Amino acid sequence: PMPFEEVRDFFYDRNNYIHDLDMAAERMFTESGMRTGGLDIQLAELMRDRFGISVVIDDNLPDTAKRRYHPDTKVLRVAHWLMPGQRAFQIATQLALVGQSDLISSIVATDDQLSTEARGVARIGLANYFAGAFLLPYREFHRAAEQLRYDIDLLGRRFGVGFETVCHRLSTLQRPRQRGIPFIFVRTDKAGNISKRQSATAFHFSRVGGSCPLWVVHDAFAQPERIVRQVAQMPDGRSYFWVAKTTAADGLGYLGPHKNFAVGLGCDLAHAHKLVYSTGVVLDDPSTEVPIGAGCKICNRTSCAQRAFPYLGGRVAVDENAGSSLPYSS
Amino acid sequence: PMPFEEVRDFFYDRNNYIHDLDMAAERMFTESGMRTGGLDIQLAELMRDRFGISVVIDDNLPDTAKRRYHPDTKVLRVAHWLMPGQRAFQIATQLALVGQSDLISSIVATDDQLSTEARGVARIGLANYFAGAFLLPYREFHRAAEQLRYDIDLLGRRFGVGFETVCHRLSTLQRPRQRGIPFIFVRTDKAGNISKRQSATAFHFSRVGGSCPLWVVHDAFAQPERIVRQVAQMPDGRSYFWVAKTTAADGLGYLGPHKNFAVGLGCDLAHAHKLVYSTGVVLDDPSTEVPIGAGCKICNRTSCAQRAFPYLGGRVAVDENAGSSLPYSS
Amino acid sequence: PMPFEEVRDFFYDRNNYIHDLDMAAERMFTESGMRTGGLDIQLAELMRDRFGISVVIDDNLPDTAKRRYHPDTKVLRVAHWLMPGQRAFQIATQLALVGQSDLISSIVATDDQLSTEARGVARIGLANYFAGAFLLPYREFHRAAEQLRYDIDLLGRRFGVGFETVCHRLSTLQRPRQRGIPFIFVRTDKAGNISKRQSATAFHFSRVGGSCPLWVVHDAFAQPERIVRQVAQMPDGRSYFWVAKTTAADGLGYLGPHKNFAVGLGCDLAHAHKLVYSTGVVLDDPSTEVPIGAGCKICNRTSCAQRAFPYLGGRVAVDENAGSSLPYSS
Amino acid sequence: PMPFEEVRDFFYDRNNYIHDLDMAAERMFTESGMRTGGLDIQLAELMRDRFGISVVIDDNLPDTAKRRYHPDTKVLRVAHWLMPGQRAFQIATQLALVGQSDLISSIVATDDQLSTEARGVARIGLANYFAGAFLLPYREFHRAAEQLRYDIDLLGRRFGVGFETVCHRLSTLQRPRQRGIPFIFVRTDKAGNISKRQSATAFHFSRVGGSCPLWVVHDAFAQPERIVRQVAQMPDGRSYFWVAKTTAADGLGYLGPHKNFAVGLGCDLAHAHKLVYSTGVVLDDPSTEVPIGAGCKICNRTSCAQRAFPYLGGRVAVDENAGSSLPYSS
Ligand SMILES: CC(C)(COP(=O)(O)OP(=O)(O)OC[C@H]1O[C@@H](n2cnc3c(N)ncnc32)[C@H](O)[C@@H]1OP(=O)(O)O)[C@@H](O)C(=O)NCCC(=O)NCCS
Ligand SMILES: CC(C)(COP(=O)(O)OP(=O)(O)OC[C@H]1O[C@@H](n2cnc3c(N)ncnc32)[C@H](O)[C@@H]1OP(=O)(O)O)[C@@H](O)C(=O)NCCC(=O)NCCS
Ligand SMILES: CC(C)(COP(=O)(O)OP(=O)(O)OC[C@H]1O[C@@H](n2cnc3c(N)ncnc32)[C@H](O)[C@@H]1OP(=O)(O)O)[C@@H](O)C(=O)NCCC(=O)NCCS
Ligand SMILES: CC(C)(COP(=O)(O)OP(=O)(O)OC[C@H]1O[C@@H](n2cnc3c(N)ncnc32)[C@H](O)[C@@H]1OP(=O)(O)O)[C@@H](O)C(=O)NCCC(=O)NCCS
Ligand code: SF4
Ligand code: SF4
Ligand code: SF4
Ligand code: SF4
Repeated sequence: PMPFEEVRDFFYDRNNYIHDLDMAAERMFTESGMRTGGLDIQLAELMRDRFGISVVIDDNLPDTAKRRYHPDTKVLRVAHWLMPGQRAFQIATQLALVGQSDLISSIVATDDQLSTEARGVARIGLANYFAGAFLLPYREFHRAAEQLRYDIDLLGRRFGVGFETVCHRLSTLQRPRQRGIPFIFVRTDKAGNISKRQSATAFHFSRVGGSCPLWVVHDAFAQPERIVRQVAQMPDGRSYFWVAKTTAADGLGYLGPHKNFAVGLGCDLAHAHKLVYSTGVVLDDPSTEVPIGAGCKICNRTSCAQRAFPYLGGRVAVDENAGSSLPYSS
Repeated sequence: PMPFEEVRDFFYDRNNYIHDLDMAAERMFTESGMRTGGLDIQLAELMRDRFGISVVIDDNLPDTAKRRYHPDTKVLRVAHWLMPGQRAFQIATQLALVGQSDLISSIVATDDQLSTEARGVARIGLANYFAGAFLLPYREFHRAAEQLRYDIDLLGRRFGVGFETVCHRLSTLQRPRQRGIPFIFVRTDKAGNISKRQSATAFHFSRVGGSCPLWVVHDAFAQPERIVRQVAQMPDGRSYFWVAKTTAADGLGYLGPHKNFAVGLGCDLAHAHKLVYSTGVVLDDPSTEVPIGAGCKICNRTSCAQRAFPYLGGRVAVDENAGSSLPYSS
Repeated sequence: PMPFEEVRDFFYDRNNYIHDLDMAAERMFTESGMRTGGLDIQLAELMRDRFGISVVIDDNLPDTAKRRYHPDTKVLRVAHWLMPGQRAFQIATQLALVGQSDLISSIVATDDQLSTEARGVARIGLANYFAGAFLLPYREFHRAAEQLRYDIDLLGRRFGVGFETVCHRLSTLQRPRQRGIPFIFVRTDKAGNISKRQSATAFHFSRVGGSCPLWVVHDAFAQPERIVRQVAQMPDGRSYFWVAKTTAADGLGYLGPHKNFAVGLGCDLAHAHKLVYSTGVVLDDPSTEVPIGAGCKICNRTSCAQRAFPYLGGRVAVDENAGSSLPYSS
Repeated sequence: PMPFEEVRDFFYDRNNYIHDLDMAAERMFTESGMRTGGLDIQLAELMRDRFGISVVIDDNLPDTAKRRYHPDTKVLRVAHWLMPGQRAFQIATQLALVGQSDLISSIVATDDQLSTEARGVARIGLANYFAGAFLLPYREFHRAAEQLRYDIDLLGRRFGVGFETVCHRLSTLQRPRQRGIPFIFVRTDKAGNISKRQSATAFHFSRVGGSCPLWVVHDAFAQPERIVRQVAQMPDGRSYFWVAKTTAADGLGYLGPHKNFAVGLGCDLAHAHKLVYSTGVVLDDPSTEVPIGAGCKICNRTSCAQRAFPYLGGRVAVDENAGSSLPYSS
């Protein structure tokens, strides 16, 4: 495998929850006297007071640089065009890399099979995890997620972060005795590439698969920047609730290159009733569930009109005397 | 490879043009006294007069059946819900299978490496090719495509066929001395699955690739039943004009299984000026071309903000002291 | 008022149901031996046999002409680009105008206040009503609408007509002892112009109003050619179920002028459970209903964040010391 | 007229530029030592140093309150969920109302026909104008708009403001000797309600009209958070370039009330070549211009297939012997 797949599996093997790192972030948040709201300024003062790091807002960085840290003089420059929550994320990432280096190193050490480059990629993944666990302190964030019935927009509003950051954190609430809904988080683009997979436990799309066009995550770009929802049934009978939305943040100019992603959060149908997104939806009727697969070549459904490729198991008859609206049927 | 890939390659190796079969379709159209306009009605009586086949419009066929042929009674049943052009397509498909069986077998014989199942799939593909070349007689269709400046909707209106059928036929106009624009034809779904590839000549997506989310074909579902267009530049500098549109032919009920596809037609930029779809677009300015790829793992571009995966030829730079809006950058 | 408003009110006063005309269409359908399926051909033979009218499919008419009738030689020319159901509609319209002229004249005579031009416009409206009542014979169409739970696509498939034609006919099922769901039918464009209003009984948007942006009919263009649905609550507490879909049929060329409309069907919430479109929706929860109005200037809702104009009744305070996300609040 | 129309006309009569107020904002920005970048922080301390006003970021304000000012304690509370540029806008609005009160009163006095309520609405409009001219200092903003070729996203990024705010300021650059492109600015919703009109000079939609569904501004909701563009020709031959985009600023919860607007900027075609949005479009070909109107009842075009209502100057032709794809044709 490749290094990003190695690190995806590194997080999947740990149920997408790193107890030592999460508790470290929360403990530092509390001991520093942090308060939710305007964390970028408080994080600047924590960098200065605890690490001698001077944080400066720089509009002189290249267009694509979100931050740069100069370790010779200990100066952290943060992009002016980042919103406060993004600035705080950048600062907390660097905070993990300079202030939690040994804890990150030992956590990486717990997987001896990781390749040389996968270890650095995992270091960056764990720094991102720390930044998420610092911006969204575990007990407070879990506590608000339950009060708000998992409304991602309201969570982002209360904590001053975006949709993708909230979904990231929601997929990590696997602390023993204070678990949230077990989620699978995915990020896709317009061509169906899934560039992020994180899961609390085993799901169909945790590691591979996900190229079924009836899956609602791919429909997010058809209805941009509005939450889509679906009650999906996999070919093995297991049922899931999926919500997805496009994240499209540029301001790189009309001519510039644009980045467009969709973020999806899925869970077992049995949890759907605790989500605000199930409002108005009937969840006790298996006939209203949408039948999806994992990708046409690994999907054994026999009567799918959307089917793009034949199922690789077994083969269908070819009939010169029949025409059908079900491709590769028999 | 699998059999549908074998037949995709069978047609690709022949420049998507089967001269003997195409000329057979045109000669039969002319000798039978056919006329564009109501071809379904004329095809029914040509079946009766020439092959003793009785064509019946059956509203008792199963919901998913487009046709069924009973060779014992020589009875062809066609679905009532097919529009006239689709009925004509079904009848001409059966006409190829019963009246051009030996020439189709002889054409198949020219590829000795075809597997046993690939031969049946190729028989059905060649019957479809014949039906297309019969509904859209080569010389008449070519002259209409040039007169209409390749307006696909206007061609469908003149010949009483749909969008996908016109694009199919347009990608086959490789008869020596009467060439149309050389096209690559693709059919995709919302998850990026490309279920059809047909090519007049060598193109980047003739056989594999096409999972770039900046390619306009994947943007077709965001703007349904609207033609989208793009001037694309591949990483090797070669430039192309792409037109695409969703086809949604259903009415299987609100609850029923739904069919959603997008069809794309691509050509060299040098031909774009004879397309009606080039109206209003500047074609002589390489800075206005959109830079796309074939798929992130096989794309070597250095500064793509949309990038989903690291390029396999490259290596993963990791910088703990920098944050960037360019994922997996060089 | 203007003539189209005069005729809209002419139909509204009659509960959108013309008993004499509807029974005439159904009686002629039965006495002529018509059968659902391929009505265009049977209507051609009925024109010839009963009225001496020769029906011909003409590709020589101007682009915009659907039909033309030459009364000196009794020849009806029908556009080749019309699908069979549209051809049948055209033929039945002319059939009403030549074969039901006196019945139409007396029905018009029952409204003495109609202006001179409104009488001709009403003649055309009643001919259209006859064509709808002939293509969709009352007892058979009502009988299928109940069996199919009002699935508009399935009704169109069975009767070979489009979405707008089915919705038209569904809004007319007010025959005593065999009434369908009482519907209001509207047609809008992208700018909110409502160009058709028909209602079985009194509804909020029967004659005026309908410019509320939270009403789902205006959202149809955001999700083109897919059915949208909404449980709406008017400011007076009454609740309604709304379904809408875009109808976009051109083939007038990429450069040509395009016609894009959305068609909406609404009913009281108490009927929603008989629609297939209520599947998966909770209808016994007044908290999940969306609060809409009739247009901001005639809407008295006090806490609408979407509000575009102040409500004309009373006035709100202007406060220099407050900023609010509720425009024109107080 | 009503008071919001009175104030729309107050600004329209002044070419959407208030010279004394604009120069006051710029002079105060310069004399205070302000710098673009973190204006919310600098505005808080300018309030404290110059007016004794204590600015507080209050997460205890009601959900819908952007600000509240207590003049007894001179305490300005600003909503925590406002991004920095919006916070700066709120503070500068209050700054206009407390620190430029007499000049605003004097500017209002120049329109003696303003009703008593229109004067308060004009006071708030002028405070908003001051806030815009303070956040976006005239000469600096004008030079940046010219350097960036009017790229609205890039201007928002440089100045830390949103799309609507930039378009607002762009429509005000009518200072003699330093003119920007003369623009008309509109804000619409999904139902076609135009809730804002601001104009540098006389335009067709400066005061009324704008309900043409072929106008690209109404197409913005079909392509959400994507800039749409159009070369439009009014029925009198005059041609315009239009850019539009939806603004969706919410996160009031999945169930909460939602805000959806589209903002459009229009100018003479002769200026289109200095816009970045003109990249790739041919502007010297009047056949490629789209023919639009001001609203169907006030539009005299003869062959519009989209037409919703009969033109009021015309008369209704009715032909019982013809069917046409042109509703209400001449
Ligand atoms: C996959 C990756 C390359 C994508 O890069 P990118 O597309 O440039 O985007 P980023 O993930 O850096 O940031 C985008 C959003 O994700 C959010 N995010 C990323 N990791 C997060 C985490 N662990 N917790 C919370 N939020 C997180 C950021 O806050 C950001 O929100 P914003 O856009 O509103 O500012 C990048 O996330 C990465 O390097 N991750 C670490 C390696 C890893 O875990 N790989 C496994 C892949 S499954
Ligand atoms: C690939 C395949 C299974 C797809 O099946 P499907 O999804 O049921 O769709 P079909 O292709 O049968 O029909 C869809 C449209 O394509 C059109 N079409 C298909 N082949 C055509 C041809 N050779 N010429 C013109 N039109 C054609 C049909 O007319 C139809 O138009 P319509 O929707 O208005 O009725 C089927 O086309 C097939 O078996 N093709 C032959 C095998 C082959 O060539 N495989 C390699 C393809 S990569
Ligand atoms: C309003 C009007 C001018 C619109 O014209 P148009 O936009 O050219 O469209 P048409 O209504 O002629 O036809 C469009 C669809 O409506 C359908 N339709 C129209 N009247 C119908 C009726 N009474 N029953 C069933 N279907 C009907 C047609 O079948 C057609 O379906 P199709 O597009 O798939 O072929 C036209 O309907 C008319 O003249 N109506 C009669 C006058 C009237 O009743 N005015 C009151 C206005 S509320
Ligand atoms: C019309 C009105 C009620 C709309 O209220 P609203 O829908 O709550 O929206 P607001 O205009 O208050 O704010 C929305 C955006 O417009 C921007 N805006 C408003 N006036 C502006 C100005 N003069 N310059 C720059 N930006 C301005 C705000 O900054 C805000 O940007 P944001 O969304 O990123 O925060 C309100 O703008 C108003 O009272 N205006 C003054 C009265 C007036 O001029 N009326 C005639 C208009 S036709
Ligand atoms: S066969 Fe149908 S259900 Fe299975 S993956 Fe393909 S589209 Fe999805
Ligand atoms: S790296 Fe960028 S250009 Fe290349 S395939 Fe991926 S998205 Fe397309
Ligand atoms: S005030 Fe709100 S609910 Fe009322 S019509 Fe306007 S947008 Fe609709
Ligand atoms: S008649 Fe046509 S061009 Fe004129 S306003 Fe109506 S839709 Fe627009």
